[PDB]
Amino acid sequence: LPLSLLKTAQNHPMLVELKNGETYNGHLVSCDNWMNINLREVICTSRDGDKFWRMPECYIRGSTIKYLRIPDE
Amino acid sequence: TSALENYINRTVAVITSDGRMIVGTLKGFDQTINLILDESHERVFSSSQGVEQVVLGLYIVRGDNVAVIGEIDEETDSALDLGNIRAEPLNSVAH
Amino acid sequence: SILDLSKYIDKTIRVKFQGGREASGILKGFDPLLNLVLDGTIEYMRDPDDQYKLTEDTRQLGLVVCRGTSVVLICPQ
Amino acid sequence: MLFYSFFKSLVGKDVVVELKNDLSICGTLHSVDQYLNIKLTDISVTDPEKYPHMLSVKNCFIRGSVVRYVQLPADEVDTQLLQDAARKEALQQKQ
Amino acid sequence: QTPSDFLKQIIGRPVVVKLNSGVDYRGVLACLDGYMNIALEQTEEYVNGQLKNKYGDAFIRGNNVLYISTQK
Amino acid sequence: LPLELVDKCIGSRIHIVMKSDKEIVGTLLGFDDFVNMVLEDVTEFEITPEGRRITKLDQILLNGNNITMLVPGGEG
Amino acid sequence: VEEPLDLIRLSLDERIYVKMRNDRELRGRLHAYDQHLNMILGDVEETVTTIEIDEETYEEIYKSTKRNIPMLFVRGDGVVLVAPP
Repeated sequence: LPLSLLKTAQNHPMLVELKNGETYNGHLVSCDNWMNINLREVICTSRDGDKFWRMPECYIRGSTIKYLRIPDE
Repeated sequence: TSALENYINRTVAVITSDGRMIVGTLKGFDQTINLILDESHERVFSSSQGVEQVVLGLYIVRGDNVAVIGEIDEETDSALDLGNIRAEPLNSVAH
Repeated sequence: SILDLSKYIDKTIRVKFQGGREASGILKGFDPLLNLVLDGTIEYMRDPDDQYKLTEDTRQLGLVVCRGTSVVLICPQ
Repeated sequence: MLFYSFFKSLVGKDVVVELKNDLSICGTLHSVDQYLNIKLTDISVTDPEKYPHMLSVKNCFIRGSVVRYVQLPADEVDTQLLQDAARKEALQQKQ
Repeated sequence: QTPSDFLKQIIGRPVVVKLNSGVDYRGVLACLDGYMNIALEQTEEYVNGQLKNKYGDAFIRGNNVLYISTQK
Repeated sequence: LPLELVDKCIGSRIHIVMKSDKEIVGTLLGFDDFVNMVLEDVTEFEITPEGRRITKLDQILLNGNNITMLVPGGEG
Repeated sequence: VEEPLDLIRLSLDERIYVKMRNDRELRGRLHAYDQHLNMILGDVEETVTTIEIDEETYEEIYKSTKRNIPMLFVRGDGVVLVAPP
């Protein structure tokens, strides 16, 4: 059920916060069974609010993902 | 069998690996501890600002971060008690 | 599986690991187990006093190989 | 398989499970899983009451990765059968 | 095959095993397994000097052990 | 391929840097399906103190659970 | 081939001391053990060591706290080493 909700969250905005305090706000486009995420147009910012870089595509592993903020829709 | 089917669609408090409690409602559950919850709110800042306590809704917490989940005896919706900010902060799971 | 490295088989990418250290360079070979072999590798560490000025603590390695078990994130550069 | 059987044989007894963040909770064991999951009914705080995180939870589900110490009475466990099971498991896991 | 041949030709020789926490245990490697588990007697402990002297067989798990090198 | 490069790097010098500020430079003796490898006369150097820790000359089995990077040819 | 788990199983029902993470030690009769280093021991005594720092001279002072239990099970994720006393 979390995996089906992540697979149904294609082309939706999200914010992936890692275990190391790094945050990436983007739009998830691909998901796997091992919680691996591939997102388009992701902006990376630190825990204190310092934005590091911007990438048109990003890949985040499920083992390094701490939290995933999705909107109420 | 120790499953989380009894805590679905009910008020429950989940503890993170950093040592933060969050009260919400687990919408769905699986064989991994990673679960999706709704109406997530903190408990350490509810006594100072009630508007800033509710951070977001419908977020998925990972299995490596969730330590313990306890069910609350919620009689009805939008009812919560036992909140304080004059307590010692809990430590993390790593030592 | 989900992310194809064939689009990045000749492009420069930056990979951040779970241990806090990051690498940047042109990838030369990939693996299905997320293992990468890149040439011209520049490795930067994570310091509490070096957050925006990460160009001081940078080392060169040339031909390097990063395992997929410690890989946390990848980005094009 | 030895630890899951030891957790299943101790169901229905009052024990205190301690987490990695120095939190201890006493209650009756209700169910167990293959990953050493803990389910405590009639959960209460320990001898220090410095952690009012939930304070209204009677059923708590805690993962096995966060539990560090599990205190149990000596009358609820047999030493010779557990030693024989450990000697069998040490030969079965290595072979 | 080569780590198995390395572990097969290391029984009885004195070695020092360093864990992930940085502590080192040095002694005669009495027993070893495929999961990097070590059992060594008379193992001295070095973290910032001399920490603990062992008079019997000391066990170190392979999950927390970082490396092991034969002493020469 | 990374495994082909790791197989071709056997017999020569190579440096394995861990996730922390530590590295081990030595002659690669062999490897397995796991990332744990055998090294001959491996020298361990810490980067954040920037100094050698122990100079052993024997067959050392380095576990690959914390192995982050592997560079054939040693350092520069 | 003598395994380290088979060597630790030979010391069953005897007094042993296990050092764990966060500067903690346990002493007792190891009653049950598995391949994942999970130890269920009866008549256990735990000792937690801490280091207090002075405000003026910054000297480190070692303090210890001791607790007892009739029987206790501990997972192998926190245990670092095992030895005889």
